[PDB]
Parts: sequence; structure tokens; C-alpha cells
Amino acid sequence: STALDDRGEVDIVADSFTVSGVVANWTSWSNGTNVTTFDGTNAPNGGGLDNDSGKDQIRWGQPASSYSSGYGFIDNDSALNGEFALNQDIILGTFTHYNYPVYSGGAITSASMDVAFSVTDAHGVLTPVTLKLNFDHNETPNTNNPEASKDIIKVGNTNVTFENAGALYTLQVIGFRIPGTNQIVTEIRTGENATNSYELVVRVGPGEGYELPSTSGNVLSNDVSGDVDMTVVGAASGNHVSSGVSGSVGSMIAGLYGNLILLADGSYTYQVTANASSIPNDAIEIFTYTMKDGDGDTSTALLSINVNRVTMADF
Amino acid sequence: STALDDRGEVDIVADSFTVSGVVANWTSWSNGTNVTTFDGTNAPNGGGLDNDSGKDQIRWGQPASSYSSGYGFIDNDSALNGEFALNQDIILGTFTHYNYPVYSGGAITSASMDVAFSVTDAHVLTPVTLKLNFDHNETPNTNNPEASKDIIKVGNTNVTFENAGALYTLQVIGFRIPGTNQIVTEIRTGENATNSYELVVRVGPGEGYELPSTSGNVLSNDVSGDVDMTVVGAASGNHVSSGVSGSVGSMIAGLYGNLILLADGSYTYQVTANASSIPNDAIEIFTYTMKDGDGDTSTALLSINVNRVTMADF
Amino acid sequence: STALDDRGEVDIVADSFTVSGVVANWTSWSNGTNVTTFDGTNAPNGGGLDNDSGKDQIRWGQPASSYSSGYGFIDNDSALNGEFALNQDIILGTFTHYNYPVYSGGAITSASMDVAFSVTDAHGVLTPVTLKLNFDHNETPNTNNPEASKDIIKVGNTNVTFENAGALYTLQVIGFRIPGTNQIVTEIRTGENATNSYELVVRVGPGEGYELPSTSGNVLSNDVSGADVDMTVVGAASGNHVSSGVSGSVGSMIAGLYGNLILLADGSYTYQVTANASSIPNDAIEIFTYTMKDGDGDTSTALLSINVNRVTMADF
Amino acid sequence: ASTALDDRGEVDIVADSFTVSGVVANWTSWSNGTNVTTFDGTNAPNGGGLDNDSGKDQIRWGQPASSYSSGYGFIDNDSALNGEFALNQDIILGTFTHYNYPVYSGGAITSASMDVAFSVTVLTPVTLKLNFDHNETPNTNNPEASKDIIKVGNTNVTFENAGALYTLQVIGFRIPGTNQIVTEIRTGENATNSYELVVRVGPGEGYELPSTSGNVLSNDVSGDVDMTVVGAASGNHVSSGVSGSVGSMIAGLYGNLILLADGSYTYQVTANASSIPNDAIEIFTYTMKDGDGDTSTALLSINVNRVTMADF
Amino acid sequence: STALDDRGEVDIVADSFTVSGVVANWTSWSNGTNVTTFDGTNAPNGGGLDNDSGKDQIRWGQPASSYSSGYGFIDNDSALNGEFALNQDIILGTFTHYNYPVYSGGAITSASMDVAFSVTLTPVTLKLNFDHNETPNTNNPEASKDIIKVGNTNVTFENAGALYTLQVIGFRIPGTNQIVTEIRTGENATNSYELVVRVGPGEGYELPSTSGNVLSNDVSGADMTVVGAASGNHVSSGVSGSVGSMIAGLYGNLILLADGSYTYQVTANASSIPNDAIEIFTYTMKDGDGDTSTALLSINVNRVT
Amino acid sequence: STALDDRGEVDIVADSFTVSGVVANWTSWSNGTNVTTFDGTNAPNGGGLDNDSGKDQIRWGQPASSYSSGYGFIDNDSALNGEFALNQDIILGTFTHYNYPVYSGGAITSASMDVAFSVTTPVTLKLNFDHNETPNTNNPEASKDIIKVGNTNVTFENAGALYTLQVIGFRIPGTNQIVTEIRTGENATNSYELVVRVGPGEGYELPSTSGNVLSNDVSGDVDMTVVGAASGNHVSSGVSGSVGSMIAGLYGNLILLADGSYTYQVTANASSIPNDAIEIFTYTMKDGDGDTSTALLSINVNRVTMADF
Amino acid sequence: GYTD
Amino acid sequence: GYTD
Amino acid sequence: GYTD
Amino acid sequence: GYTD
Amino acid sequence: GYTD
Amino acid sequence: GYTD
Ligand SMILES: [Ca+2]
Ligand SMILES: [Ca+2]
Ligand SMILES: [Ca+2]
Ligand SMILES: [Ca+2]
Ligand SMILES: [Ca+2]
Ligand SMILES: [Ca+2]
Ligand SMILES: [Ca+2]
Ligand SMILES: [Ca+2]
Ligand SMILES: [Ca+2]
Ligand SMILES: [Ca+2]
Ligand SMILES: [Ca+2]
Ligand SMILES: [Ca+2]
Ligand SMILES: [Ca+2]
Ligand SMILES: [Ca+2]
Ligand SMILES: [Ca+2]
Ligand SMILES: [Ca+2]
Ligand SMILES: [Ca+2]
Ligand SMILES: [Ca+2]
Ligand SMILES: [Ca+2]
Ligand SMILES: [Ca+2]
Ligand SMILES: [Ca+2]
Ligand SMILES: [Ca+2]
Ligand SMILES: [Ca+2]
Ligand SMILES: [Ca+2]
Ligand SMILES: [Ca+2]
Ligand SMILES: [Ca+2]
Ligand SMILES: [Ca+2]
Ligand SMILES: [Ca+2]
Ligand SMILES: [Ca+2]
Ligand SMILES: [Ca+2]
Ligand SMILES: [Ca+2]
Ligand SMILES: [Ca+2]
Ligand SMILES: [Ca+2]
Ligand SMILES: [Ca+2]
Ligand SMILES: [Ca+2]
Ligand SMILES: [Ca+2]
Repeated sequence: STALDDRGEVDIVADSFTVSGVVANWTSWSNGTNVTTFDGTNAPNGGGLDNDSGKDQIRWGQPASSYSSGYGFIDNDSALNGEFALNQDIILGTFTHYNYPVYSGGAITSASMDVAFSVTDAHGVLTPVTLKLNFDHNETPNTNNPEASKDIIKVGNTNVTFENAGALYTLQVIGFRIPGTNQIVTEIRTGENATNSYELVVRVGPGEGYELPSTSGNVLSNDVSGDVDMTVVGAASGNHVSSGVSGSVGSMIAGLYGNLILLADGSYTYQVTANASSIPNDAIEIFTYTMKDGDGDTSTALLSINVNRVTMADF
Repeated sequence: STALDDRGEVDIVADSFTVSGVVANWTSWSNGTNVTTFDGTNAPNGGGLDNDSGKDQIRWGQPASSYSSGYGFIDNDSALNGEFALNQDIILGTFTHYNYPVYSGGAITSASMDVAFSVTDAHVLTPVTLKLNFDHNETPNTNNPEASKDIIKVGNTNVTFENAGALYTLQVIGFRIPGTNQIVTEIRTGENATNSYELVVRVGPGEGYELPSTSGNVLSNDVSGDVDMTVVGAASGNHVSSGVSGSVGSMIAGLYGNLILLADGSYTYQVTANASSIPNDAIEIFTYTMKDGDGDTSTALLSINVNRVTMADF
Repeated sequence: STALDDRGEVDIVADSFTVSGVVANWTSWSNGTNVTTFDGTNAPNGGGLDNDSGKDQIRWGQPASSYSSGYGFIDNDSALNGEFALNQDIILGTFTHYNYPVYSGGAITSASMDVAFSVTDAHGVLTPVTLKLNFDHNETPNTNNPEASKDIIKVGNTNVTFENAGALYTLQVIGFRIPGTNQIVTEIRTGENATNSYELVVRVGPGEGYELPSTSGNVLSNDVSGADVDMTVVGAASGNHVSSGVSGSVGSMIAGLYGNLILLADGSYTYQVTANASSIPNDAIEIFTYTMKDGDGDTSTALLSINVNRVTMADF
Repeated sequence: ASTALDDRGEVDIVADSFTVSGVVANWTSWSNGTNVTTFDGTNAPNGGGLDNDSGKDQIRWGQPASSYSSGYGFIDNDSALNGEFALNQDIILGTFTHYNYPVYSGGAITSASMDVAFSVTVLTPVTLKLNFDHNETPNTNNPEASKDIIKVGNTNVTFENAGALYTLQVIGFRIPGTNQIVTEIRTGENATNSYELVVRVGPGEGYELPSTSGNVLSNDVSGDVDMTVVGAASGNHVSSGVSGSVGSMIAGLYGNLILLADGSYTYQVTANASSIPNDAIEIFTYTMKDGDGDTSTALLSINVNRVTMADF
Repeated sequence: STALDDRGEVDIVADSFTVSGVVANWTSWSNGTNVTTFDGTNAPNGGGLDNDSGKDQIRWGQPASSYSSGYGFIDNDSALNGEFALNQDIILGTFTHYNYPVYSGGAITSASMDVAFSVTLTPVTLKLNFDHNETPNTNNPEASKDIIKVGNTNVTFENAGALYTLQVIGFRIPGTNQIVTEIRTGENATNSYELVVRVGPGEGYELPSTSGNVLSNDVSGADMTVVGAASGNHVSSGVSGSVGSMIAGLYGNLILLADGSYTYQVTANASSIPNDAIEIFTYTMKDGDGDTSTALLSINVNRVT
Repeated sequence: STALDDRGEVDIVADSFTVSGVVANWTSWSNGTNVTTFDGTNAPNGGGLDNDSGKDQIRWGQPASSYSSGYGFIDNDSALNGEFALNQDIILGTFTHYNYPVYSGGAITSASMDVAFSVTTPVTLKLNFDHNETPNTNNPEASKDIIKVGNTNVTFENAGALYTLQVIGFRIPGTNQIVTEIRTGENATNSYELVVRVGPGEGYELPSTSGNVLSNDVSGDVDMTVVGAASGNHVSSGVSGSVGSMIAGLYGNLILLADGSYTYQVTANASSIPNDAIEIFTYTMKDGDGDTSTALLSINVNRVTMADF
Repeated sequence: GYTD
Repeated sequence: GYTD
Repeated sequence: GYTD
Repeated sequence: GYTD
Repeated sequence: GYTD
Repeated sequence: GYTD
């Protein structure tokens, strides 16, 4: 038997949108006490400043010791330089969780924020697009247990589909992210008398929903035997033919650009997860698999996937 | 430079569906002890009555002092008179939350209720059911009465149904303290207490429910050298004499809807009003003030017709 | 006036997919301390074994007494024998809640698990499909109230849609099930120093989401009372009860053999085949009895008989 | 001004076991057959299969007009009974088969009787008679009219054990696996029919389901004002209160209830004692009404206790 | 520097006078032709009825097409139920303006109407002045309209040895809230307006009101300036702007000057002033260094007998 | 059978030396033609400049197309700020390889460079290089020139205590990879950081500690065997495999032998070793009966001053 | 002639 | 003949 | 006796 | 005094 | 300490 | 000719 080398290809839209500054406006909330929506100020609990007149600040509660609890959003306009790249992590702004002790029952249990902006096309027409951001709030009872007296926020994976040159695109929230780290969380825990700042990661791609680039196929389809059945018994990132490979069949196998899952029957899916700034202009992702015929004979081959960069004009 | 007046229009459907009376059935739940559903009765904890045999009451728990906690739903059939208007807040019924003290662990965590009716077209009926989902949080009872409160959360569920070869979508908006206009999607009731709230829904054309809306750019007809322009003020109404400063990219309430105008001229306008409040030749008016690069101001108006249309008109 | 017998029919797909074994991987989570994913082992807190190198176990927490809290999923590959019936409850695997006392703040708040398999379709072409499974976790504060100190998992009714013989199918989480019972829940409550195993029920049907088979109509369309009198349904019941005639249960959910019926006062009915298609015989009919009433006040009883037809996927 | 209070009751069900030998069946009597034979069952084509005794559990009759003789078969269920007769429990004593084949007119018995003998462990031999009326109907082109009807009787036998009486009692025939108990079978010609033969044994001189009685309105309070039951239902349904089903048979978990409008109820434990957990309680809800018309809902909780034979 | 919360309070009388039914008489006028004062009738141009024998209707003019111009006043006795509440908008009656086409020179130029009642039974009368302009009729219907102007008259009266003053507020398009003191009516048309009045303590009618300075309590070392004010609690934000503007609250208006001086006028009907009422405003201060600071102005609104 | 938790500890010194600027002089070479040493200048092939008059440049050869082959060393004085940290990668300078085509036979074969500085104690570090000016053919990879550097050291005294500076190797700037041989194409240059490290003692040895994990373990004449090791805490799962493989942690590498024997080498820069640091490994033991068991090996990584020992 |  |  |  |  |  |  002989496992022959495999070839596949996945395309990643690597273009960019011309975008206006983004404007945050807290629009709805349920069950708060003295809820204030306001533009940001250098006041002690004002959440700092930004370049718009929108109400990117919301507070609630009757301070029991000093300030009101609340939710901050400070756009990342100065850094985005009027551009929303596709297939790329995008800080839409920094969310702060102002967590202060307030008289019980005075916090909101929900709140929605709208982020609005224009999208210019080749002909200059501005197509206004708005993204809803939904938040579940848990202003917990304060006790001598500091961790159980923490407030939990939850952010939803909302999206907005918009048209650009007779083509659909979808902006989608990924979640929070400790600035500097990479972990993306959809829920935050903040201590009483403490603030919590996180980057709001979002990602825009082609289509009606946001889906990471992906490709599929079967490595055993070209392998040779008989009829003698074949089974993948090992897969690994890289070229490891000399050794051949054992294990990690049906495991998530990380490459340079994305992840692979190879099933025992040859079925694989590969998802480009990487930012496209990290995808070289002639990129190829290499995996090694090892197949086995019924007689028990091993055999190692390669699985090479081109990761192609395309423009929005291409498909 | 001179800013030129801008004109828009938005259509809002102001028609009506013939609908039957509605029957509410609690169909599913998780994790109760001694969970019971029933057609409403004047029994002390029976939730009162209505005009169907559907089970709109659900209780749970092992009473520790008197009654069992639960949900109630009493339809608004009598007042709706066989009609669902479009683009109009509709009280489908009154939802009550019966929160009494129950022995720990006795409560559901979630429950679903159907709301069924028929919809007459041209003779004939079209049965339609809207699912209604609820997360329930029977909290541990402590000496902190606000913490010992129980929380309901309802979902923005919808049902799309056909009528005269056209789609319509009923959609839960939320709960409403009767008489207050405030919509919430979470309730907080104290122990030994009830909490009654209208259930606001709406039905509109399309595959989901979206508020009427229009969009455009005010600086397109504006005139300047080249020279770049910028919106630096926006206001509800006619304020040309003064001209306007601020509220660029702020939600601006009008008579019928909200406006947001961006610094580059882009605006969106959402008819939020009930269509009962939209007159026959209504026009929503906004004032903006533009600034060219030289620094010279200029004020114009944004007049947007709000047209009432029949379902047949589209 | 006379109510006339009424006929309807509903199609239920009763076919089968050839599927590979399935592989579970915990792929994501939020806010845990010392979080680890691993293929299951017979280590004491290892969650048991399975036939793959996927990571079906996940743990978190700094143990305050012995073991870390976490979740297990153990596929039902052995009993499914490479097959997914349509419109049939499928035990994809057994989900366990490993609830142990961990130091406060140590637990995730959410986690997600992939399930991957292939579908052989036609001429041995393997169509790989993955179902995402979402979970909210609430490691509650521990107090002297053992019910309040239980942890709540919540699972979501996710789906995945895939193609087969140029046709769409949708697999869909239904929920959790206490093994050997029949009740589906979407939230679990587990005691500390305790575990909680539940079947994970899913189903797969044709279309872009999973929707029970169903049919609709009106029983009074065919009833006679003249154009000078309006009719009203006043009773409905499962079975043949013409001799008695029927009172009550208008607009209530009425259980039959294969599904549930709701009959409205104005004649409108919907019938939903809820049963597993393993319970649906080859000449199945679901009979209900309604009783109509004309305006004069004169009663009359008839029958609604609905064929429940089994079909193959090829009939699409 | 009126309030229905909660009612407490209790009923004992004996959940013990008798040590019994294997059982032996003998067809002992009959009327009117032609060529009547009784015999120990054989693996022969029309022989009824085998059992472990020398008893004659097969009985045929008739002059075959096509092949085999009509008749009855009884094959004891000894292997599964493991020398044991639980009390207040459905017992499959054996499987009764009806061999209905076409026989020349006038050839059939009209009745027959079968003894079933065993011992009770010292060793008390006891016998249970089993009566059968038989109708070999004239065969015509109507296959449902050309069917044969057997009818079995609810005979019993009472026997002594540890100075205490017990009574075994025929319940009836059962389509295996269906729970339906009949007392008459219908078999097509050229066909057989196998039924479990269900019996039960309890204390006393006849077999009576365990049962308890009372009045719900006795502790109820009404100004003089007369009270009346207006609803009853299984379970706890106080939140709702209940309408209807007064004087209907109302099934619970373990038994059935009947509540009359004046408060009178009887409750019968029908369940096998294998289905009666320890600390078992049956719950019913009633709704009362005083003369003013004011409703009031309470509960009727009956403990269903499991007692040994020695207990009483 | 830090701005400190400030506390004020104001009293609004929320009692009630037992009053009789009221009787209106048109008692004087200037320059009419064919002027008729009469108690209202169900005649076509008779102005409807009321519970009195007083003369609440007045017409003038020589009809050129049909009816005579005139004024109507129909008391609101039925709904007042023998009560005048204090510091509360009171509809004394409905004034109609009957504007018909009358030969040039036919109109009064002014007229006065008495309104009499008792207060349990001290009898009191309020004079009501009207300047009238029967315009020249032209093809411009807006210019052809007739203007009435009512005067903010009062009458002060004693009750339990205490002074009270009833006072005309103005006209009100019924069902609205707008008060006007001048009407314009098309010829061949009528115009009905509520006549709003109020009665309070003192020798004239004055909205309740309180005054102070928010900076008296604020801290700094030797120059403070108010730079923002707003209704509500907006400390988290701090406030910019609206110094020396009229700021609407729940119950009344506030004006805060840059030097800290504020006046607050309870304008609301007392029916809308709950017990234990408190009106909150936010100000932001600024010292000379340029450092901001935000505090609250919490003003009790009390109800007295 | 119950594996017990293991406790180890290792000290790594995290102090610093005050040093002068450093001065490089190419002092010796073998077999060059027209060999020139000189202080670096911004002449085209002059190797750029630095802050003192040492001859840190060396060239050789009779150019056949333009410039002479040679080596350059530009010190890192501007960034070092008169400080040598201990147990820390130190960029002493940037070494460039000037490989141009020179007439066959024109290159040195051997060349040594001193690097001198003072320590607040004048000390010098010799640096050895073997050179391979290969023959130029149509195979540009074969025509490349190979330099090889030597892992020389110098030991010096400071407050009556010995320290040893030690060449680690070349580093492609900004990568982490250390090489001790360079290859450079003809008509091209090659610049690498020169990584060094200085620690206490008579040579430079990474900090390290040893022990046995089965020593505290409990078993019946029952014998034990390590069957898995992994970085981190993995008791829930228990571990399989990787016995006798090198296992990377946060701060260093571990090797656990099947008989329980372990060594752990702190490899990390101490700028990356936080206070209160602990490196955690999981092992899984096995008794003869075949019953598994998992425990931990927690090793404290302690920062010390030179004063401390 | 004229009206008012 | 006749059967039964 | 815990209440919930 | 209870806080949240 | 505090457990969850 | 030859280079190095
Ligand atoms: Ca902005
Ligand atoms: Ca701003
Ligand atoms: Ca803003
Ligand atoms: Ca808080
Ligand atoms: Ca909290
Ligand atoms: Ca291959
Ligand atoms: Ca314009
Ligand atoms: Ca109804
Ligand atoms: Ca009802
Ligand atoms: Ca109902
Ligand atoms: Ca409760
Ligand atoms: Ca509670
Ligand atoms: Ca019919
Ligand atoms: Ca598997
Ligand atoms: Ca496995
Ligand atoms: Ca696995
Ligand atoms: Ca726990
Ligand atoms: Ca817990
Ligand atoms: Ca036997
Ligand atoms: Ca035998
Ligand atoms: Ca026998
Ligand atoms: Ca027969
Ligand atoms: Ca009772
Ligand atoms: Ca102050
Ligand atoms: Ca009067
Ligand atoms: Ca009158
Ligand atoms: Ca009068
Ligand atoms: Ca005029
Ligand atoms: Ca130097
Ligand atoms: Ca120099
Ligand atoms: Ca030098
Ligand atoms: Ca060379
Ligand atoms: Ca150890
Ligand atoms: Ca006039
Ligand atoms: Ca026969
Ligand atoms: Ca060379």
C-alpha cells in the first residue's frame, strides 16, 4: 500500500473597507435604578473621552460608598485609520466594567448598545451600517466572599450583514480580550470597587454570517491497496515522513495559519483561523498523516493546502 | 458654502389582520418539583380565567408557607376584538409571576408557552403559533429581600406566517408595567408577591420584524468648493434661525421616530411610533448644520415623509 | 346540521444516514482556573474511555477537597453502529457533570464542544459535518444550603445543516435526558461531591432546521349548517367517541398515538408527529373526535383521521 | 367561611412469598367429546410441547377433517417461578393454548376441568380447579362466526399456612405482554392461541384486592351548612382546584379511587406489590363546596404500607 | 476643590375651598351697535345653557349674513362640585367667541364680565376684562380674523382671617396645556376655550418658589463658577452648559446663575406633587485653577394645609 | 499504590555587574593575504563605527570584483548601559560576515579577537573563529563561506568570588535560534547578535536540580516505574508517555527517567523568572500489579543575589 | 357694504 | 362434510 | 427548611 | 446596607 | 477557604 | 580566474 501526497486549497478574502469613525449609543436597558446614559467625560466616573457626541456611557445604582456601577465603550477610531480589514481581528473600542457597591436591586439586568458607521464604496456612496451589542448583567449580592461578590457581564455574538458592491458582508463580535493576551472571553468577572478594561474583538468577512475560511477532503481517496480497507492512524503538523506519525486522529491539530481535524476514515476539515496579516502571499500549510491497510502495513504521506489571499473583487 | 434642504420618505404598513381568539398552552419545562399546568381558575392561586380550555397557568414547588410559585398568562382576546393591527404595540395578554417561598430546589429553570390562533385571509384560516421562552431563577431566600427576589427572562421569539402570498412576522417585544411605556425582558418579583405585566408584541411584513426605516446622506446636495464638509449639529424640528450645534451621532427623537446623523452626512431614521400616532400627511422634520473646510457654517432641513401604506400597496 | 368526517395526512421521513464514528473536542471556554482538556482515561477523575484521540473531557478549579469540577462526553458510537435514523431520538453520547468543591472563582462561565463525523451519502463520498455544542456553567457559591450550592449547566439547542444527495438535512440538539426515563431538560443541577450522567438527545431531519412533521386544516369546512348559521367546535378528544360525542379540550394540546393535536374553536387544527419513527407502523392513522355546534344550539360529532405516512429520503 | 382540610388514610398490602413445589396439571373431567384423549405434552406436531411432570396437561377431541384435532394445552411456568408464589402479585401459572382445528360437526366437548396441584412448604398439598366451557361453533363462510369460544372461570382454592388462610384465585387470560385480562378467548379455525394464565394469591377466604374507605367532608368546616364534593383528581392540584370526575373511577399510581359527592371514598390497591415502593403514598385532590357556593380544595393522602404475612 | 450637595425646600398649599356655583354677568362695554346681554339659550346663536339666571352671553353687530358676533361663557359648575382647590388649574368655564360677519362699525371695542360666588358665606366677585378687535373683512382670511385679549385680573378675599387671591391665567385650547391671553377666530366660526384660573395665598397669586446659592457650601482657597446644570442626578457624568437657562424638572423650573444663585418655581398642579416629594438637579462647579466638581441640589416640595 | 507530591528547588542568581564599555581587538590570524585590522569606519567596506579605538574590523583577500572579505564586531555598549546581568542573554555586539569573491587562496583560516572591559578588574575574553573561504563554483550554496565560533570563556574574580563569562553563539537578531556556524553567500554580508552569558563559578552552567519522584511513593516487594510525565498539572487525566524525553516548562526543561530520576535545568533568562515562581510537572507511576497513580513535582525557582552564596 |  |  |  |  |  |  502507498499513501500518496495530498493537495487542497482554501481562499481567504484579504481586502479592507473604507470606514467612517464608529459611534456608540447605549439604546436600551431593563430594571435599573437611576440609569444615566452619557457621552464620556474626564470626570472621576465619566469613562474618559472620544471623538463623537454619542452616549457610549451608561451607569446605574445608588452609590453605597462612592460611584455608580456601569459599562464603558471608547472607540478605537484613531488607530483604525478609517479602515476595517476583512478576516482580521479588529478592536472596535475598549469596554470597561465599572463595578462599585450600590444599594441592592438597583442594577440593570440587561442593556443594548448600537455601534454606527458608514462604509464608502468605489463610487463613494456611503452605506450606513449599525451593529447591536447585547449584554446580560449580574450585579450579584455583596458578601464576605470576594469572588462570589463579583459582577458578571455576558456579551452576545451579534452580527450585522451589509451590502458592498452588490455583495454581502457580515461584521460579528468575537468577544472580550485582556489587552495584550489572546484569550477571547464572552463573560467578564470584576471585583467590587474595581474597573475592568477589555478590547472588543470583532471580525468582518464575505457572506450573510461570519465564518473563518475553510476547506475539506479525504486523504485516503488517492491512497492505494487491494479490496484492502485503509485507516488513518496518525496525523501531525509539519513534515514528519522520515519518522511517520502515530496518534492525534480526530484531535484538533494546530498549524501556522489554522487548525486541522483528520478523521480515521480520511475525512479532514481545515479552518484558517489566523489573521490575514499573518498569511504570507504564497502560503502553504503542511500536515503529515500515516495510513494503514488491513494487513497491518503503515505508510506516511503529506497533506499540503495552499492558503490563497484574494480580493473582494475575486468572488 | 450652502447646505440644501434634504427630502426622504419611509413607508409604514398601517393595516389590520383578522385574527381568532388566542389559546395559551404551557408545553415544556425543566427541573420543577410537582409541576402542574392548568386552565386558569378563581381558586386562590388559580390565576383567574379566560375564554379557552388551554392551560395558561403553570405552578411548581412545595409551598413552605402557603402557595406555589408559577407563571400566569391571561389573553387580551376581549379587547383585541379579533384584530391584530400592524406596526402597533399589541397587548397579547397579561403575564403574572407568582413568587411564593418554596423549599429549596423546587423550581423550574426554564419553561415554554405556545400562543395559537388562526388568521383569516380571503376565505381560509391560517393557523399560527408563537413559541415563548422563559428562563427562571428561583433564588435562595436570605435576609436580603432584593437578593431573595426571583428573576424571569423572556426571549425575543418570533413566528413568520403567510397571508395573501406575502410573509408577516409576529415578534415578542417584551414586558411592560401596565400604563408606563417601559419595555423590559427581565422581571424581578419579591417573595409572597405577584407581578402582572402586559406582554407587548408586534407584527409586520417580512421574515423578521424590523421597525420602518429610511437612510441617506445630507451633504450630497450641499455645495462647497475641492472642499470637504462636515455635519457639526443636528436637532429635532425647525431651528434654521438659530442653526444647530452638537448631537452629531446622537439618537435624536422626533415625533414618530429616532434619527442618527453622522459627521459625514449619513443618516438613518426609524419609525418607532405606533401607527395609530402617525397622521395622514405626516412629515418628520430635522435641522442640520454643515461646516466647510474654510470654517463657514450653514443650516438646512431634513424633511422625511412618513407614509401609511396598505399590505396590498406592497 | 351534521359534522362530516375529515381527512388529513402527514409525511415523516423514516430513513437512515450512514455515519462514521463521532469525535468530541472541547474547543473553547471562558474564565476558568487551571483548565485542561483531554481524551478520557480510567484515572479516577478521568471520565472513562472512548474510541478516539479527541478531547471529550474538560476540568477546571483548584480542588479544595480532592478532584476538580468539569464535564464529560462519551460517544455512543458502539450502539449507533454507523447509523443516524431520521426523525428518531439519537443518543449521541453520555454527558456527565463532575461537580466537586473548588476554590471560589475557579470555574469557567462557558465552554463549547465540537462533534465531528462523516456522512457517506452516495458512492462512498464522505461529507464531514461538525455540530457545535454550547454550555453556560454556574459554579455557585457553596453555603450550608445544599440545593443553592448546586451547579447549573445549560445547554443550547444548536444545530448544523449539511447536504446529502443534493438535499439539506439538519441535526439538532434536543436536550438532556435522565437515562431510562423520557424527560428532556436543557438545564442540569448537580450536587457538590457528586456526578450527573445524562443522555444527550439529538435528532436529524430534512430542511434547514429541524421541525417535527406536521399538518394543518379545518374540520368545519366540510360541516353543514347552511350559510344562515355559524358553527363552533365545543369538544375534541383522542380516539373514536362518536357514540358519546365530546365536550371540552378545545384549544388544549391533545395526545394521540404518534403526535399531539390542538383544535381551535373555529375549526383550525394543527397536528405534530412527535413520536420516534420507530413507533410509527406502515399503515398508521391518528383518529380524533370533534363535536361541532351550530348557532341554534344543536350538537353533532364527527371524526378527524390523519394518515401518518412513512417516506424515504429519496421522496424529496 | 368554609375550608376543606387534608385527609389521611392507609391500606396494607401483603408483600411476602410462598415456597411452592413445581405445579402439575391434569385434565380430569369433561362432557361430550368424541375421541377424547388427555396426555402429557409431546414434541409431536399437535402434542403441545413439553414440561417437567408426568401430568396430562394436553387434551384433544374431535375427528380431524383436515389434519389435527382441536384441544387445549397448559404448559406450567415452573422454570421462571423458581419454587415461589409471591402474594398480591400477578403470577403466570403457565401458558394456555387453544388448538382450534376443523373437526366433524358434533365432535367437541362442551366443557372440561383441569386440576393444578402443588405443595406449600411442612409440605401442604393444595389443588386448584380450573373450569372451561367450550363452543366448537359450526363452521361457515364467516370466519369470525366460525371461531371457537373458550370461557374460563374465576375459581379459587383456599389453603392454610402458619395457622392462617390464603386464597389463590384465577384472574384470567392475558395476551402475553399486553396487560389485558379477559375471561373468553376467540381462535380462528386452523390456528392456535397462547395466553398467559394469570393468578394471584392473598390472605383470607377469598382473594380481594387490598382496599380502604372513608369520608373527606368529615373534618371539613362549614358554618349548619351542607357540603358537597364537586371535583376529584389524581395528584396534587390545589393551586388549580378540581372540577368533575365525582363518582368516576380515578386511577392513581398503585390503585384506583372513587369519591362520591357526599365525601364517601373507597380506594383499591390494584398494583403488583413489585411496583409498591417503601414509604409509598397515593395522593388525590378533592374540591368541596358549601351551600353558599364557596369552593375549597384539599388533599387525600393514603399510605400504601407493605406488611409481612406474620405482621397480621 | 469639591462641590457639596445642597438642600432647599418650598411649600405649596394643597387644600380646598368650599365654593358655591358661580354666576357670570356681562356688566359693561364700549362701542357696540345692538348689544344684548342675556342668559344663554338653546337658540341657534344662544350659546347653550347653564344653571343660572345671570347674563353669560353677549352679542353685538348687525348680521350681514346670519348671526351676530359675541362672547359666551358657560360655567364649569357641574364638574367643580362646590370646590376651588389651591395652586391648581381650575376651569371656571368655557369661553366661546362667536365671530360672524357684521357690517363695519358694529362691534364693541371692550367688555367686562363679573363672576360671583360665595366661599363657606363670604361672597366674592372677579372682574374679567376683554379688549376686542372686529377687523375689517378682506380676501385675506387670516387678517379678517378677530382678536380677543383677556386680562390677568385678580380678586383678593379673606377666609378664616387669611388672604387668598384668585387670578386669571389665560385661555386654553381644551385638552391641551397651552395658555394664551389672546384669541384669533375666523369669521363664520366659533372658538371655545377653557378659562384657567388659580387661587393661592397672599394678596396676589405667586407660584411657590425657593431661592439660594449652591456654592456657599463648596470648598476652595482664595474663585468659583457654575458651569453646568441639569435636571436629575448626573454626577457620574458631570454637567456642562445650561447656566442661566430655564431648566424643567418634574414639578417646577430652576434657573442657576454662574455665581451660584438659583431660583426654583413650583409650577405643577399640586395634584401631581406626591407627598415626600424631592426635586433633584445636578450642577458642576469650577475653581480658578480649572478643576471641575459636580454635586446635587435636592429641594423638598412640601404640601401644607 | 499512591504517588505522593514531590518538592524540589533551584537557585538562579539575578544580580548584575557594573562594567565599562567593551573594546574588541582582532589580535591573531593564520594564512591571510593582505590582512588588515582597523577600527571601524563608515567607508563602504569599513564596518561602521563604535565608541573606541580598538581594531574590531579585519579584512583579507584580493577582491576580484569589489570589496575584501572579512569580519566585523560592533559592540553593544549603548544598550548595555555599563551592566552585565547574570544568567541573562547578553548581546555583546553584532558580528557581520563580509563575504566577497577574493582570489583563490586569499583568506585567513583562523582568527582570534579579544574583548576587554573593566568590572567595578580588567578582564579579557578570547574569541576563536575557524574560517572556510570555500571555492567559488556555479553552486551558490557550495560557494558560501563558513565561519565557526568557539564556546570560549573567561573566569574573573569579584568580591572574592569567581564568575565566568561564556560565549553562547550567534543569533539571527530577533529570533531565538543560536548557531555556532554561519554560512554566507558571496557578495553579501551577514549580521548576528553575539550572545554571551555570565554566571558564578569556574565555568558557566545553567542552574539545575535533581531528585527521585518514586522515593516518597508507596507500593506493597512491589517495584515502581514512571510511565508518563508532562508539563503542568494533569492529575485529573493522569499522564502517559514522554518518559526520558525533554519536557519544556515555563522556566526550564525537565527530563524524568523511568526509574524516577529527574533533572531540571533553568534555561530561561531571569528577567522572565517572577518572584515566588514554581515550575510544575505531572508524573504517573505504576506499581508491578499494574495500577496507575498520578502526582505532581513542584519545584521552586528562587532568585538570589551574588551575596547569597 | 363693508363687513367686519 | 360439516365441520366445527 | 431552606427557602428558595 | 445590603450592597450589590 | 470559600468553596464554589 | 578562480575565486573563493
Ligand atoms: Ca467615534
Ligand atoms: Ca465624546
Ligand atoms: Ca461618544
Ligand atoms: Ca457591583
Ligand atoms: Ca456583586
Ligand atoms: Ca492520499
Ligand atoms: Ca442637504
Ligand atoms: Ca382565549
Ligand atoms: Ca379558560
Ligand atoms: Ca386557558
Ligand atoms: Ca421563591
Ligand atoms: Ca427566593
Ligand atoms: Ca368535518
Ligand atoms: Ca468516537
Ligand atoms: Ca479515547
Ligand atoms: Ca475521544
Ligand atoms: Ca462546585
Ligand atoms: Ca457550588
Ligand atoms: Ca411442572
Ligand atoms: Ca411432561
Ligand atoms: Ca403435562
Ligand atoms: Ca367453529
Ligand atoms: Ca378532609
Ligand atoms: Ca453645593
Ligand atoms: Ca352657575
Ligand atoms: Ca342659563
Ligand atoms: Ca346664566
Ligand atoms: Ca373681520
Ligand atoms: Ca568600545
Ligand atoms: Ca571606533
Ligand atoms: Ca573599536
Ligand atoms: Ca566561497
Ligand atoms: Ca513523589
Ligand atoms: Ca368678525
Ligand atoms: Ca372449530
Ligand atoms: Ca567568498
